[PDB]
Amino acid sequence: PRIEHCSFCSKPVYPGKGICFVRNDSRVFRFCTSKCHRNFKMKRNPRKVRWTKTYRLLHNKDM
Amino acid sequence: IGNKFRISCGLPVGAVINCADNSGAKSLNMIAVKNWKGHLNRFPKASVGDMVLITVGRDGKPELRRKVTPAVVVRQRKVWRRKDGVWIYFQDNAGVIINPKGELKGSSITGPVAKEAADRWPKISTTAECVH
Amino acid sequence: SHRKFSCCRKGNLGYLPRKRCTRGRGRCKTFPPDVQGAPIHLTAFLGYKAGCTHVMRFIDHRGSNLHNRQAIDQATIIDAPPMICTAIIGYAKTPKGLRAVTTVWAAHIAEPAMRRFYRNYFHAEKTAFSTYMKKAADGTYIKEQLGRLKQHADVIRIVAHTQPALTPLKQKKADIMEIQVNGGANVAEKVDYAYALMEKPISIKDVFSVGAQIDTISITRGRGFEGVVTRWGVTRLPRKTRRGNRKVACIGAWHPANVQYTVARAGQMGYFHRTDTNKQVFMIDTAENPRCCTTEFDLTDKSINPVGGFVNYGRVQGDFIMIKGTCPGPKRRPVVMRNALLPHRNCPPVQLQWISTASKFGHGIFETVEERRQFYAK
RNA sequence: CUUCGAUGUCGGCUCUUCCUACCGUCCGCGCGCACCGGCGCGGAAGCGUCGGAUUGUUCACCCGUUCAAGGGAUCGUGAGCUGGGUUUAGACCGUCGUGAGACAGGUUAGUUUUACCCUACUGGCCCCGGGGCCAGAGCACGGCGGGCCAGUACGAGAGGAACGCCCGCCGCGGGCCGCCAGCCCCGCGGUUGCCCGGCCGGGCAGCGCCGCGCCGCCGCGCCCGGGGGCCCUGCGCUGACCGCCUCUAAGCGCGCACCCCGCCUCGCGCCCCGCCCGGCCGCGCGCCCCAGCCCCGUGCCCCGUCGCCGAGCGGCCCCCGCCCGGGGAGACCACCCGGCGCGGCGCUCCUGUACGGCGCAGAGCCCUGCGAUCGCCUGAGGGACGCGCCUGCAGAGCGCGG
RNA sequence: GAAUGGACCAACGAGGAUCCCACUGUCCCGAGCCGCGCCUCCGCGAGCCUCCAGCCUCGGGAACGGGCGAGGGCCGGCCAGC
RNA sequence: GACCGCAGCAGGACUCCGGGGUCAGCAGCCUCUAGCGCGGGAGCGAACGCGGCUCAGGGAAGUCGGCAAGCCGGCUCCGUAACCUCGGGAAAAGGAGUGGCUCUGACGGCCCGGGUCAGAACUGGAACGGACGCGGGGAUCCCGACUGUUUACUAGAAAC
Repeated sequence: PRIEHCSFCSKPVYPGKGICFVRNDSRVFRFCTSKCHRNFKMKRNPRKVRWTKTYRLLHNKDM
Repeated sequence: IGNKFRISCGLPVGAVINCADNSGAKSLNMIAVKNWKGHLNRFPKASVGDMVLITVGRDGKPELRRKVTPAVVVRQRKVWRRKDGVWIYFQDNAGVIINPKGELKGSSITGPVAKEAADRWPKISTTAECVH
Repeated sequence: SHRKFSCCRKGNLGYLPRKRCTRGRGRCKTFPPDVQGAPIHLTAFLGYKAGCTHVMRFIDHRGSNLHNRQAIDQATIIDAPPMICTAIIGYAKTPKGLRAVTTVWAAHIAEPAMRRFYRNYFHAEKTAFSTYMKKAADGTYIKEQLGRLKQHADVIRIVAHTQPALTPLKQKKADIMEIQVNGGANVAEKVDYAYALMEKPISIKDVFSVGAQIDTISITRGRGFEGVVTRWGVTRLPRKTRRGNRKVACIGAWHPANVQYTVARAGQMGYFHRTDTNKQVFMIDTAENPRCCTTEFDLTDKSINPVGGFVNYGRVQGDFIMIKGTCPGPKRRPVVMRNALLPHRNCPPVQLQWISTASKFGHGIFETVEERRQFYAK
């Protein structure tokens, strides 16, 4: 199906699941889960949470 | 214009919404919503794309304040569900001052504007930079 | 004096008395209009709620903003283990009202149906239809009784039993329903059609078609003794009130001297027979097919089972019917589906672009175990 | 006229019913009604009559909006509440009194007693099969816009309809949890003080605090809500009395958001079937019509008073367990299901990478020592009340009643 | 209205008003969740009240009846609420 | 723990001795010593109460009144207005920092002591008064200058 990924988590949001935030910079931020969103709204870094593909990239575990 | 699908109403009366247009008003206080029948004890409610009767806050230019003005809410902080299943929310709650005829009182609409607001009001749609 | 500000009553008095349903399962009560001119069709079928899901759909509703546009809706899967007919009941239309004119039972009644007859099968003496089996078996007696129905009956019904072995629940005893036979040119044809279905399985696919709308009947989810604020919808009074704010304040005037039945009072909320109506049948298929719920866009086999199993329900091994939105009742509860009595005229046509087999247990992102295995790989 | 060995007193909040002397919506009808809009009637009480600023306000008034009638219920509604008003004892001020004191003048501070009874109401119970059926009782969809129609009828223009269909929406109602919010029973991670010698792993601070969080419940989310019958006011039809005329006096058609039924919520009882299939009772049928009444005006007249055979119809009676364990169910019960459960293993999900070992990581310091941390083994480990299975123990009372 | 004291407010004040920023279930509009009661059991066990009796509608009556006149409902025995 | 209130009455009774840690603390929060397990227990986990938490978006629109709750708060360092009886206002308002580790300076006595105050690095999901303790703030108006006192048991006041 048509699929989008979390702007933070980088996991494919399945159709009908997730919340999209329109930032004041006119950028849509698609979020898979409430956890994906809460981490972003606390500005906690994506690259210090291991489950995120960003940290998977930094470890070079998944890139 | 057209028929508006119901969206969750996130801004009750007494809400203060930002101005998204260069009219010279900074903060708009929602006095009421157009087309509201009431139930005992129920404050009027409003959502993206709905005309709201607002008053300009003291921060606004003197000419704008001390009079009721019509406006359309274009951004809502509360998340709402579109028929396709998309749940969308905005960083801030904002509105643009517009006559019921549909003439904007402002040259430009700054920031993102909701698709629902843009379809219902034609002038907002051309002016808005982005319709996310 | 007067209420001063006009406010409506809270609650439907039609749904009073709000008591736990004494009838065991949701009963069909009234059945669809006979018509007297259609291929003979059974009008109902029992189901067990299996779960709910998301269905991507393409809308062809002309005149609506959704025309030529996609949508996602709540679906409700009703597990449908195939039912088997065990008897035929005929009803004369009498001045007093429809009254039975005798029923002819099957020569061989299945153990699930017999299990319904007893409270404890193991400790019972299994003495059910013992002399009946001897009276029939030859089957001459069954035909003679069926002939009595042909002359003395005007409304024909088929008794049917669900087999709960092919359903994840532990009911073990069968559920019996009188499914009406409607549409045949004449009563003699109706009972002839019934004899062909006797002691043989009926499947939802035969009873209901995709695109039709059905009325779902079941006992609602029970909340126990509830307060007036939850049960009837009243306001929680000002928080500066002594003795509580979760109570209707005044329950009547001086006169009438008695509390009226209108006034909201605290009691049992839940376990109420309710009939929902005109829920469109999105898809009828069997879970045995690996590609039963596949669509062109996903390109995966996609069986109806979510990853990890339906929640509070299980295998849904056999056929299933999917209804638009919701039906009354919790998961694992019998729900009688009946052909609509008043269908919605302007309903769109159902074309499902995608179905969700993502695990409903937790939040799912993978629609197959292989898909989740591929992501976690090493 | 009743009440003082006391019926708590104003207005609100909350909730429920009732009235029509009708504001809009519905149906006709008249205008000094072209359209639009107004206005006046008759029927009509289903639905709506809202959000707010001052005031204790009822009122009043003003602002908004789908533009917003008026009233009854011990001036509905205090073991329902509030105490704002009022209305005791404290205190000022103004006026009046020689004074104590007064005020139908203002100002502030000032306890809100008790239901366990009886009725009523709301649910729940008082052992008896499966399917059902219908007495009675409840009752529920209404309003508002848009798209067409059409800038068309209509009007000199300005303006400006409508039926029909199609879409929405708001209020209400009944559900539901797939999403998305909320929420966490003992899940995982962070962290502060203290204590268990430190590390690990814990406790205590009455869930120390925190960040997520499943099953479940929930609303802010979602599904759902299309109908018949007689008819009112009346509008018409054939048609008189009253050669005409005439909606009426017989006769006749249409017809209201009202009404009544349907669907729906309950349901005493009854029906059919099963296991059985046995007893008890009673003896009695034309039809229509009244301005043809087709031969009327009779008859029965004896349920014991001698009738009780049988057959035939029609009635009537007789049946139908718990405890116990779970749960989709629950105050208790009841309900629904039952050789359950316990605890494992897979699956899926929650949290976020376990202890420990390793490194030339590490700011530096100092001797091979120290070190908050960081990377790898590790999307790890830990947990689970959802699923699938038994691979282990088990699990169906000659317990009680019929 | 001028020591029946007048005007005057720095600083104070569990003194009496009005408004603003902030903040929040005060409210829209309620929802979930702990503990403890409640409920059920085991053991203990009162108080208060009490002509009698405890269903209604209307009528007449010390003008507002449970009882009286006329209807219309109603096995009896209990629980949790109210 | 036996007094006094009818009780083995969350009622009231005057002294004396007063350890450790966190701390400015005799505060709160845990503890050593010493005391000790209180007019009883089991279940269930309804409504409703009673205490306690959390709540999307809005925020007083609620109400007679922002009642109740929520905010704020420790320390250091900036930055502090009108007004004033020049003492105050003032903690005004309005901000910034705060943890752990690894160091480097200060400060005495005559190689021996203090553990407070600075200044760094480095590290951590964008965290640190991490519990606890602990002002929300401003603008006015009226009375009474003030600290005091007051109807034991419905007025704590502008009254005395």
